[PDB]
Amino acid sequence: SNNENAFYARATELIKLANQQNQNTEIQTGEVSASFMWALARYNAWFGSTSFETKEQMQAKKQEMMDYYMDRYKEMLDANMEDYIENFDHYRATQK
Amino acid sequence: SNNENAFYARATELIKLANQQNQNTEIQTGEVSASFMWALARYNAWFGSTSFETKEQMQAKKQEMMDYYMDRYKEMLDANMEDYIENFDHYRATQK
Repeated sequence: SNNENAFYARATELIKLANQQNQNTEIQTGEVSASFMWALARYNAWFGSTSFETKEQMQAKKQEMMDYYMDRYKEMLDANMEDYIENFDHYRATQK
Repeated sequence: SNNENAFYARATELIKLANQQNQNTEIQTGEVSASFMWALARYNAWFGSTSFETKEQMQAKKQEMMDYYMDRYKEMLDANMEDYIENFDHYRATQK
């Protein structure tokens, strides 16, 4: 209905919080994005604690578990790039 | 006061939203982190529009602006890894 197969509705509330922080006039739009950035950096690293049993074997996997933290929202990120990229001419055509 | 140099007091509200969705007992903590993942992807792709002048050049920079998304919350992510890692000897001791 509102979401097809993905958690669109829920993840949308995550961004909804960011909207409130960006409502401040003297704040940079880049401050809120970076806040979401740092927030994911903490929230997503939480799963390191379930990679291995000992911190010894866990620590060696830091780079391996993080390979799917950097890269793994990137294809979905690019999927939102085109919305502005291939539509540039359209938006460029609506500005008068 | 609630943050030193970084937007700790702000980014924590972003995670705070995740806390509400994490209140759903039948859901895994991972379905919330994944939402934050997809959410950040959409939010970061916004900056693509202010990267270049034409979509021709802009589109060719997508992977370059999408180098500093993935590979940039990286260092701040591992910064959280070490925290839990070094304190494994601590957490393992406080729990049974």
